[PDB]
Amino acid sequence: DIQMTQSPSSLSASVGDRVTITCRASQDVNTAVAWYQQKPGKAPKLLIYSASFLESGVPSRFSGSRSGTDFTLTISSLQPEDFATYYCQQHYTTPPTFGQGTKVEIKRTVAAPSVFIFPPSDEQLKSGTASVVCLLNNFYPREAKVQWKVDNALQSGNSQESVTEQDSKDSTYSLSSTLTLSKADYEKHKVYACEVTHQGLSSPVTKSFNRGEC
Amino acid sequence: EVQLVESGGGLVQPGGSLRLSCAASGFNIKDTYIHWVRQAPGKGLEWVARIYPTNGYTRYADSVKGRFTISADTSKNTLYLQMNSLRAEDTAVYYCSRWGGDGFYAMDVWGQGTLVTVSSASTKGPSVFPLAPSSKSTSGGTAALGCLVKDYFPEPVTVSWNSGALTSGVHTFPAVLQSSGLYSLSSVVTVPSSSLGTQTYICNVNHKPSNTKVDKKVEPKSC
Repeated sequence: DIQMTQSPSSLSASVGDRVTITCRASQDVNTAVAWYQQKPGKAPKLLIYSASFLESGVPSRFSGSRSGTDFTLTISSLQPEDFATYYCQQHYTTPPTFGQGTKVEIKRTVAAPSVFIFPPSDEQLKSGTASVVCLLNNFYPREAKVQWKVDNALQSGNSQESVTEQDSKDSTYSLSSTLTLSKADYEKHKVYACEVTHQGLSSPVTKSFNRGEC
Repeated sequence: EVQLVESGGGLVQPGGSLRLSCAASGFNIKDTYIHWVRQAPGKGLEWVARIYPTNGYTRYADSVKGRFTISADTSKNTLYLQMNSLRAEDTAVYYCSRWGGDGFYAMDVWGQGTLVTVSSASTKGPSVFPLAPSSKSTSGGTAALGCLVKDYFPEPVTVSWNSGALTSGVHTFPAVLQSSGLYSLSSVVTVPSSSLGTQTYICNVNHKPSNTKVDKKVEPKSC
């Protein structure tokens, strides 16, 4: 097959910026390259066919190009709604192949997470499990460090994190770490704390509580 | 308008067969090459098969020839993908797409997709648990509350708050596959602490696969 390699793999760019994504074909694929946009939980949509022609109804700010075996999508002025994963494709040979994608996110000013910790529900606890949950709400940049400490002893691999896609109103993200244990282990410790560390966070915040249906 | 709709996906056991369908509106499938493109969860777009309905020629990706069959019925203007010897790697969302033809040999019309999840595991509906405020200390400014939607199979689940009225600062996270092969998610919302107790908060969890539809009212506690 023909390998389409795309770079970068992801990029933050502020609004108004010129962005540039490149795909490099594995062989001369001539001009059989189309570029697709894919907005989260939605089908691909054509932006450009045969290297450089725009699809009807796509904004003038996207353009594509060919130089030898390198193909470029450029968005001259990134709008905040171009948040997406752009994919290139060669249709020169069967199979059609696709680049592995470039997730374009919007850069914005560092916001701190508000931190909420939530003890387990009694109904959960009956089923012999306790899922402690730590919420880090509306922050940026995406990276944050959530460490769990049960009675000061810092926990390993019982924690799982999940992150919201970037909000489109304010470009921030949210995140939940879930510590899940047995109600037998949940009930032999007392303080359940969630230590959060972020860039807009001066000092590591600590959200905690003391165990029980007290 | 030109559209394309597919249907027929679902939970299927390994080694079974599935027939997905793709119906074209606004254009005769005769004139075009129709493709089936999948995307596994989280991964890239992979091409599966092409057919030209007129002379009926087909072409397959190697991971799929033999076991899959793409066909079309031009009088029913519909197209089909017979999938056999299904593997867990066939869990993906399947879209059909039209290669343009007339000036633009790229894929311009794409369907919405249909999820095929290939697993031995049984449909299980969610346990919905509250994530109550006031964990040790009560009241302040903005307070957060929510629902933990635990242990369900397959995907999706949908979570609405107060039967679609509370839409604000509502964060329904991504589902996580647990060690168990069961998913979990949480939907959280941030509200005034003044409203806590003047107001009720219910989350409406629907799991169309197991026909579960739970409502759980989240109200405050003290320790």
